[PDB]
Amino acid sequence: PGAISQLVSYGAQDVYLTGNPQITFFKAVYRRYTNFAMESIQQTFDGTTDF
Amino acid sequence: TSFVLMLLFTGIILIATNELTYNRPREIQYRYLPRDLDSFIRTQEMPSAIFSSMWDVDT
Repeated sequence: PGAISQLVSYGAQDVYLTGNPQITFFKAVYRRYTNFAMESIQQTFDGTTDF
Repeated sequence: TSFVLMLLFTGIILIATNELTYNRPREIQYRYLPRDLDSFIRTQEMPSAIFSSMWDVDT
């Protein structure tokens, strides 16, 4: 009752957009990734740190 | 209808044996993806598959 008319009253001009769907916009896709971790680690200066 | 009946015996044997002329694809071979589409998969901007639509791929 609103959106339904937009779905049902299909034309020809929209075949390029939704005919033979290639992908589902809805289904979330993510990839599982490698294991890693981060740490902020201080490195030191070799030589005086000044002007 | 004896003569046509012997003709039917001939036809039944011949047709029952002769099926092996049309069939589905026979041998399955597995090849790695072309570099472009495989690299496209393993990055972002990858929507889910639909099982169809004959995706276009680079050459």
